[PDB]
Amino acid sequence: GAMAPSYRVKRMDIAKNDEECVVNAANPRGLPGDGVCKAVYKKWPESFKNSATPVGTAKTVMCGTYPVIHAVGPNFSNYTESEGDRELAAAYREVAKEVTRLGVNSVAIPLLSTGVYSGGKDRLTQSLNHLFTAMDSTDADVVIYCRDKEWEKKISEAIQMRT
Ligand SMILES: [Cl-]
Ligand SMILES: [Cl-]
Ligand SMILES: [Cl-]
Repeated sequence: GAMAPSYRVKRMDIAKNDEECVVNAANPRGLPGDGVCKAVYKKWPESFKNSATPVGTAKTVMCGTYPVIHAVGPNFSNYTESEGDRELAAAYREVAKEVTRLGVNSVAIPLLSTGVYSGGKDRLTQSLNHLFTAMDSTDADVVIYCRDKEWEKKISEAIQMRT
């Protein structure tokens, strides 16, 4: 475990993280994809061997000894708000199980279903609150990665509000 488990947020490419493992915002088919998924494919392509997994699940594949946790959030273009909310919560619950099983002291994590799976909505708060619900009982240092300057400020505010 981390000596004083924390949350932090950085605005940068998750492929350059300083943590002991990474969460990919994966598609269910293990394809290179776009956005976070394509950056993860360029950095850790070996981790996409048999990485296909259903919506609401996470599947870990090692790139050398570095764990890539492929977490499949729902595409809100296809899911109802209700069913999508359930699957997005479930994906983060499976990430917490994997992070615990791996015994890492730190994890780099993107906000699932906030990009091309958002069905054109702002889901910062929805996705971040499901991240917290899952990860609060873990003792890993969690570092959240984002690319937008206003999202960095809002994520940082939400972290500091609880402290
Ligand atoms: Cl960067
Ligand atoms: Cl997405
Ligand atoms: Cl972002």
